Amino acid sequence: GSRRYDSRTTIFSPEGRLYQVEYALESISHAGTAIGIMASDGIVLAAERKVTSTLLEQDTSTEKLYKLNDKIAVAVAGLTADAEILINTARIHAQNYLKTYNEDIPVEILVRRLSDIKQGYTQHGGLRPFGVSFIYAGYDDRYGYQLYTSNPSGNYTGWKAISVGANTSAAQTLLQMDYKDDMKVDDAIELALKTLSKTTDSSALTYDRLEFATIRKGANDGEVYQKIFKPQEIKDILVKTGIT
Amino acid sequence: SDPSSINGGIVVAMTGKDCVAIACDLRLGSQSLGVSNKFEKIFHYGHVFLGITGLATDVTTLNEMFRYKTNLYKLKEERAIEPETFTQLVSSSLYERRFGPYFVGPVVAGINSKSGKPFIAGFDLIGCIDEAKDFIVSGTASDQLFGMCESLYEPNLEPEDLFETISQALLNAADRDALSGWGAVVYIIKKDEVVKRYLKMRQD
Amino acid sequence: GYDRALSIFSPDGHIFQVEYALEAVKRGTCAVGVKGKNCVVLGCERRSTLKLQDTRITPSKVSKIDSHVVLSFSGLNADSRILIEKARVEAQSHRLTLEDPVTVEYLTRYVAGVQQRYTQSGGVRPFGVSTLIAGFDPRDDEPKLYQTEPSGIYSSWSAQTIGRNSKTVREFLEKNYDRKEPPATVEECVKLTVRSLLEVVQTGAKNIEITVVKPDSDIVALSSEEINQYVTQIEQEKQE
Amino acid sequence: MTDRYSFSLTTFSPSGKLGQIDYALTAVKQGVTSLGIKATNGVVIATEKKSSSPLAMSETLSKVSLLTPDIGAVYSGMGPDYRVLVDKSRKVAHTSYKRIYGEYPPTKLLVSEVAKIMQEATQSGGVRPFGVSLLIAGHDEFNGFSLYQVDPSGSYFPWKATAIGKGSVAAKTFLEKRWNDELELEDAIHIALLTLKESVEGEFNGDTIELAIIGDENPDLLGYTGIPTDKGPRFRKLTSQEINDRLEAL
Amino acid sequence: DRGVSTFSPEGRLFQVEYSLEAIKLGSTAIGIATKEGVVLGVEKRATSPLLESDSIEKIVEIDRHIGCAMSGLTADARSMIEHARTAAVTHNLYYDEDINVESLTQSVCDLALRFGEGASGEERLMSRPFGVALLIAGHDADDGYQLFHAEPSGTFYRYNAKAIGSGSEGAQAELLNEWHSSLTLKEAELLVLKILKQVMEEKLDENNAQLSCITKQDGFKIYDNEKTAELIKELKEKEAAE
Amino acid sequence: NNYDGDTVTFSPTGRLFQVEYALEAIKQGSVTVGLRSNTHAVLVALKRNADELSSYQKKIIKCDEHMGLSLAGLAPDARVLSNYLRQQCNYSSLVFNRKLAVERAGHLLCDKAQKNTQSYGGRPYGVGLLIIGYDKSGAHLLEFQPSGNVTELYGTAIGARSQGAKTYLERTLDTFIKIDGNPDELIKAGVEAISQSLRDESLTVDNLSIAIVGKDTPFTIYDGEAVAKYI
Amino acid sequence: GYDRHITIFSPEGRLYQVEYAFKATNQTNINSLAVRGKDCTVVISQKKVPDKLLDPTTVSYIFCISRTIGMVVNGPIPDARNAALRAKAEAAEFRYKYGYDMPCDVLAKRMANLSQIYTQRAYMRPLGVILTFVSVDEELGPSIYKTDPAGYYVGYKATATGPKQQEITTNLENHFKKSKIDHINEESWEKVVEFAITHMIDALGTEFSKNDLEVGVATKDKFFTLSAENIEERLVAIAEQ
Amino acid sequence: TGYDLSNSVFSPDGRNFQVEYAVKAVENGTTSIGIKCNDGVVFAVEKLITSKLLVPQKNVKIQVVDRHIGCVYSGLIPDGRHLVNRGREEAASFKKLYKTPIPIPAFADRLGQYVQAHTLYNSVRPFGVSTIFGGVDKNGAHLYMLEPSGSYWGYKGAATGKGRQSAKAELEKLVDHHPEGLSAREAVKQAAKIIYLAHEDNKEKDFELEISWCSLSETNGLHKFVKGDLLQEAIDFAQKEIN
Repeated sequence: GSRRYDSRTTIFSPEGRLYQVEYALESISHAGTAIGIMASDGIVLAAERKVTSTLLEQDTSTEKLYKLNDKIAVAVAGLTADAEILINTARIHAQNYLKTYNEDIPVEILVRRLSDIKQGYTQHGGLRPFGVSFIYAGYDDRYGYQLYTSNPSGNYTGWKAISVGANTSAAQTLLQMDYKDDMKVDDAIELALKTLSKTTDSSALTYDRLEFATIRKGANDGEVYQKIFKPQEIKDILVKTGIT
Repeated sequence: SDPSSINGGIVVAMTGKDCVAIACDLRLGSQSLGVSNKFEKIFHYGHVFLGITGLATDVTTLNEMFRYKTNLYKLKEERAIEPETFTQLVSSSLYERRFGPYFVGPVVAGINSKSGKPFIAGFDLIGCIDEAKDFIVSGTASDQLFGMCESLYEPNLEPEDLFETISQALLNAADRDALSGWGAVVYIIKKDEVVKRYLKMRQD
Repeated sequence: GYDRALSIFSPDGHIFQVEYALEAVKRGTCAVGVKGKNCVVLGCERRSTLKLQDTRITPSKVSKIDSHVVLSFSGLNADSRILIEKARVEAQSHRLTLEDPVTVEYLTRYVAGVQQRYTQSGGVRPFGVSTLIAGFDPRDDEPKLYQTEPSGIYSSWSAQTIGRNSKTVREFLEKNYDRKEPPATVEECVKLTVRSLLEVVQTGAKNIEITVVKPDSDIVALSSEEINQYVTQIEQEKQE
Repeated sequence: MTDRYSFSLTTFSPSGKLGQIDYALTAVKQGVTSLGIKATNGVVIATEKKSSSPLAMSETLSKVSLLTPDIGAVYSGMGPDYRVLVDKSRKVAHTSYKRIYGEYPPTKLLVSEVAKIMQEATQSGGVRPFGVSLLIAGHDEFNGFSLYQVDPSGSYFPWKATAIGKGSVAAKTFLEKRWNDELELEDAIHIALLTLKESVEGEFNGDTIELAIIGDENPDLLGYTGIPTDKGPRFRKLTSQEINDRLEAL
Repeated sequence: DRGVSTFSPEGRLFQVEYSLEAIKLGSTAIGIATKEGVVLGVEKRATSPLLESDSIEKIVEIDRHIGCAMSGLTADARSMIEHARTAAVTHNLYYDEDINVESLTQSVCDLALRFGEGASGEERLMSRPFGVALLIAGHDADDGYQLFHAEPSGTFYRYNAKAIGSGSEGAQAELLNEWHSSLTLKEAELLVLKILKQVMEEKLDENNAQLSCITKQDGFKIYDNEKTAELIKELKEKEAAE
Repeated sequence: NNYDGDTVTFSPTGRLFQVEYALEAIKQGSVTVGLRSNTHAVLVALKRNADELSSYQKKIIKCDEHMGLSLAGLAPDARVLSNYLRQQCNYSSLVFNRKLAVERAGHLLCDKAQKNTQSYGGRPYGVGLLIIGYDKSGAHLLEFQPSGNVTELYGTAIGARSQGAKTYLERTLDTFIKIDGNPDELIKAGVEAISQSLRDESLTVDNLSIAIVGKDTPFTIYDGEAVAKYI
Repeated sequence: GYDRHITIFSPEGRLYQVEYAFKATNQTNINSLAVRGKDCTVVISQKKVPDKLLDPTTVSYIFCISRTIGMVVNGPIPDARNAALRAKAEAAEFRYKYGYDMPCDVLAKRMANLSQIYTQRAYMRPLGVILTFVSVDEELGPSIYKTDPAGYYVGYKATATGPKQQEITTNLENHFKKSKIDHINEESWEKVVEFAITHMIDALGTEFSKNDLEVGVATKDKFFTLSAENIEERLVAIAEQ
Repeated sequence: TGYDLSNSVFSPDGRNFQVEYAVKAVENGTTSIGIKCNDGVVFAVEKLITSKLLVPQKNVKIQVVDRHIGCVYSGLIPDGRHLVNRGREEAASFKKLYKTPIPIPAFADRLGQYVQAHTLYNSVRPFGVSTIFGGVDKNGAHLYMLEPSGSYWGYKGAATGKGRQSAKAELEKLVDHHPEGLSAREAVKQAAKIIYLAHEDNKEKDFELEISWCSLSETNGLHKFVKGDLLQEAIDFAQKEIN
């Protein structure tokens, strides 16, 4: 009947590799670059927009930096439509954990669940996996500042700075060169843009092609303040570092 | 057994001139025996205030219920929910369990940001909207507040006069009731800031 | 529900989907287990290819299933966090019904079982994971060391290894391990795991992690300084 | 029976493209041109009603639709695929956001729910992606006037003005010259008619052009006059007679 | 790809012929049923020195009066034995007696047809048939000692002696001459042990073979490696006696 | 070919290869022959065994006290269609207190085989049955084919080299149908009938299996030393 | 290339399985016409009984979907029976949920959406029929809505379906550029049956017996078909003139 | 092509190749006919005798549905016996819900929809029979013929199977000679004659005749098998015409 049309996506190849996983990664190297630099007292998230025109509305726009709850944000690299389903079960799962324990969910648990959901899509069901990679940038009280990435495999690991999207080889080479561990949020701001000026496909880096975001311990009391920069604050930070 | 008189409590809310006030007593009983005086009935999401009286366990469930829905709301639309909308939300959530209801009587109070119009609303068990321009009451001594408030109230009080009225209204009705007392908390909501005052009342 | 038969026999008598799962275990990083007089030692290889990682919060390849059972794996890292989860759930389930802790054989058979089922269910591919599960039976001192495979076979070993280039490090163990008389102390057993893992690490001292499980619910991962100490002593033995 | 259509028809190809979705966008480039311009006090969206015969009446057929009382839509591509999407969208505004908040969704939230129907059409088993791109104009009180384009992959972007269809290349470059930020509603309409006159070879009059604005409020369609807390539709579709009037004043 | 229940032009089922090949990769098992009790012996096969040859499980008690030795993909066998052990215990709950070996074996071979695609998902449960064969020995009140060969064809024969696994056809030709009804239980024990010695690639010792029996009185006993070492010593002596 | 993938496909001439292949499976099996008169019905069956130590496989299944069948071909499929007839013989005896008529049992099998080759993901059954039985209207003998067709005959054979015994019975048709009242002679006509198909493997006293049911005879099976009278 | 065996976007953007379905329809050599009167809708359809054994009356292509929506189908007759059974069910279901008689618009839009579902799922072939619903609506007066195996539907002043439609289409275009109205004016509905038949005779080039036509008239309050005598009466009145 | 490998896949011609192959499975079967009498219907079937072993007149291939509809099919006997079996449930749930025996024009649609459903989905085979059914109800006689497309119509007379080219012509002679109406008693004689002539293609193997009829005047609207003296009188008319 319909035996013929099956792609049989989920079987191994003779080498021991999952075909659909290897492709999804290649697809993800076409999406605009995203970079995370973790410092002692905060996290920077800078992502290079894709699609731009003098006729595109930019100020209200939001295509790569999404907020999950109070203290955790992500950056998307890949199919923005596919990701929008994985962002909605992340929020739901977060508040469901707040409903049952009365604590902000630990960063380790909210990562581990979105990787099980990715893994479970290559295990069975014959569906093509999501084409997404996340940079989970989050803060709990247990370990302080954390970074995580996941891949359409499911596998996830922690990083002090990492790149996904285009020129991850080129961007990862620069980042190893300049990273240091005494860094502060304002040095990391400077490094994240310095890496994006060199890897950019643009003839010149410009404020209207950036999505920028910090999570600082800074801000009143002990509480943590997440700040997705306005389009206008990015023009100021871009003259401050003197790239323009 | 009365599913509402197990724990008691009373909540009262008043408008004034560009401000609102919502206040209650802090007792938590299990019929005769008094258990705790730390129990608060008033919670805030964003800048909207919700008082909930009745069966004590459904006060705790229905507070963590509404914190869930409004957090999700605040992440999508990127602004605290307004009081006018939030009132439809309370109502629809209750009626959703029409049969075997939550035994509660929520009260909304806040100031709508866009317009500056102060706003209060009341409820009952199933979930009808009591809309008033005066004052909303709720609880086991709701008969006593209705008569109390109506005599005192004068439309348009300034924020520091409103604080006197809603005190006399709540203090007298608690000592004429056998399920209220042990202090009281009164919030005064203005657009800029919120001022919370604990009351010294009798421990009989 | 998806129904297709992903696992069928081939004219030769093999399921191809099981043979390919084994190849997914060759690429994984090395895991080696050595059992001594009265302890087991699980040593894993870590990548140095990946650098600038945060070593604090990297998910180790040694997980604890219970208070006195450890499981390490080689192969697809994604697939293994499912097996680990079902093992833990099984470990507590069995403490409600029998009113006892799991014997180390009962936790092995149960993981092996979840692997077997997944090679005769329509719509599901096999796991790409071999595990090593070591521990101590409750109310006893002996070391038990078991290996499972993505086919579903399991069996007990004295010392084993899975993961990349496991033939070279198995050949080292086949002439070094004296099976009549276990390695003596705990330290000499750890020395044996570190020696065995240095044959294939292609340079690395901060790429070997050691976790030791002793009887009476003592699991302790060695710090970096303690592992560095055994590597320096082994470099003086070599030189002649 | 044992229907085995669970496996999706879309699979990742060895080149990092999602095959079915690429093709979908070819068929969207064959659809008829449509464009939208966002101004200070409104949006306009317009298209050409292709009448296949003189016997046919394209009056009964519509390429512009009401979704709520304040959110219209227009489209490029496959007729059928459009009509069933407008019916899911009308439904899901009500079941999943209007009952349970008492208010019509804000424009940027409806688009999110519509971007979720596209996703499920390309993820789930046994279906093919939709053959359309929507423009969704709308107004809500906190963000003002807004215009959105939705794709058959699921992605949506907010545009200052834009065109999709056959003459999309020639239309987008003519909009960048004539667009600025001061545009009122009256001037933007006149820039919308000029841009459609390039891409339309045949008839160009009020019986064959469909044009609809999200603009100022109307209390004349309100229908139950005598209540100050309501304000009535912001969407109003211009009739055939109105459209010929802005061609005398060309 | 050729279907799972597709018949070949020869008039067979593809998948069942293949699975018949997978039984000949397993390691050898041999059974000899006499009138004193059945004797099962397997070639265990230590795959390395490190391996603990004492965790190779290829003879399993199913109940007091039913033994079992298995060969093939021992992985697929964990599921057959669970079902048999249950079916045998159920009958003892339901009718308070032991089940004839012939009946228990009907139940094992009912799992082995349930492979396929179904029409709505019935009581199907595999993608492929079983890859393992059992030799089910036992003893029942009516018909003395029996010994069945349960195959993944779905059909069981009752044999007087059978040899399955890698060296089956060589062993089967040597049983065909040597079996008779004279065999006491000592003669039969030693006989299995000797035919295993011809087809085993390694030397015969107590760390790569295992014997067992089922007697009516003592029930089903798996022999300890120390008992077998006495019979290895009896074989060496009597073959060099000539 | 190309059309023999599934049973959902008619070929370009109309044939259903998957159904003609299932037919093949009966030519691999052993011969069995069935004949009947007006008073009694009889099955003579060649039991087949593997090597010497093997015991012979039972080819005769008792279905009830008045009905049974023999199989030829796939022994796992016979036990699935005889289980389904058992349930039907009870279902009649409990709800209508009525010995199930043989004519009806045939049309129930017909219907069950049809639904199983139309479904995608089924498989045709690969087994033939001779179903004998004695009901209210007398004796019957049915031949069941995996196609579905149920045919009522006086005699017939199925299996390997059946043609020898099928011929023999059409010459002797007038003589063995008039053997009324003598169960002993109807069995002897059937033993002869199966010796035409036999080429090698002379009959033994552990090789032959006979069933006889009739007017005055509940369904009985003769095995082992009970068939020394008819050789 | 499995794109000519199921409905997935071709490499080009087409849906070959749907483009094929249109050429399956035009094969019965039946030519259908539907024109509007002032207060009625006339539809005339060719009937072709091939062999004298088939009974004349049971052959038919006009179905009575409700009490006021008749539907003339063009295509192979099993798919028509399938499309007809389902449409009758919806005109009942409508009257049951909302308590008034399903307007024609609404029925045509319901079938359209039902057609779409079959070109979106991979496990049904599209229907092989063109459906033409005709009614005297309650609100909008005379109506015709013609629907396709894509899902497309649209209103019509007058329509023609079949292999030889090109002759009839261009004949109708000529008449409505002369008269400059959207509908045959003539007041009684017998004059509009006369008008329909005369344009069929011209287009196809062939005259009609009474066994070759089957005629259906929708006036407000009833839809009916005309018997062989009521057709004979029109035919003789056209020959007089 | 490849448009034939699976069912319900259109070709460029519009043909549905799987259904066209099904018509070839009908043409392989045995011959059957139906005469629409003036007041009833007559059914006739050619039952090939394959062997002398077959018992005579116990393998009757005419099946009744409810108690006033005769069905007789050609092609694959299993496919049909399942179509009839299903027809019996549809008719019994009509008489359950409206408490009146199902009209014959209605019973025709319900069987068509069930066939037709097996060319929508691509995972169930088309049916390999052509059914000729009918009977008597409140309106009178109806005769229908059903193909594997789902296409059915009324017929003055119908025929399917191998010998259908012969029989369509012979039937036609009896409709031109009697516009008045071939009366019910006369049609039992004629049925046998037509089957005996259409049997000249299959004249290799002897055959057996079986007639049944449903008639308003004769059996009061029921369905019975013509038998004994009346079946024997017909067989004699048929032997007299061919010789």
